[PDB]
Amino acid sequence: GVQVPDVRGQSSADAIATLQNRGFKIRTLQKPDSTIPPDHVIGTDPAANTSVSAGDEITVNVSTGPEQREIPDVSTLTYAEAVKKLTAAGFGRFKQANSPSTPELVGKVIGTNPPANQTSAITNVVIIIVGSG
Repeated sequence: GVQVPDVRGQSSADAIATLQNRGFKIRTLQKPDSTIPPDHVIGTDPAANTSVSAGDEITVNVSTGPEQREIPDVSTLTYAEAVKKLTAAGFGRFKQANSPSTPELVGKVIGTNPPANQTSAITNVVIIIVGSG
């Protein structure tokens, strides 16, 4: 068998060249990772140092950086509802802000920071802006 080289950390291009030089076929998967930078390799399947048949396909897990999610719209909800919905989307760190609104939005969410539909790391604090006035 041919040993799968350990390409964790290598750029996707460099890792793929290394694997190709050993005769492997390649498929890539793009996955979040908290410690390998974007476009660098997390690991392979089959894993580094495994012995496999010459020419076998190796799956190369390529980092897209830390996990990110799209911020859901939570406008006109209560703060409590907004926290539940943001939590369901993967976020967990929240702060409240006040900003002037029309009477019927007073006490309701008028937006977030980062704003709705923006992609954000799930480690980021999401400010939930509530109408005041």
